Amino acid sequence: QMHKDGDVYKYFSRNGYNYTDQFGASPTEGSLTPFIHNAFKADIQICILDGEMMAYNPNTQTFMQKGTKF
DNA sequence: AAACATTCGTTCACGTGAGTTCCAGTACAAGTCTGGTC
Repeated sequence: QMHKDGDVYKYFSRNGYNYTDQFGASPTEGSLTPFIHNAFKADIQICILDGEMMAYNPNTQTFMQKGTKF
């Protein structure tokens, strides 16, 4: 689950553990935020979202199911 | 005028429906143990 306020991002797991270190707390750093920051529309500054985090292979353009690996 | 049959209000036993308490079956939620990898 992702919390967004302006340029500030925060991520939480199923049981409540912080994961912002991995996914980035600002567009300058991270593994997802620098690329998803510009996806949001002009009028949206505060947001809470819930979803799944997955691994994507661009070569085959396919989701790699995280059975137990990668 | 006397004897026998019938009828009536009473009595007991037995059966059936509704209320109450107790326990078993069911459901759901949380806890505990386990598995696999990166």
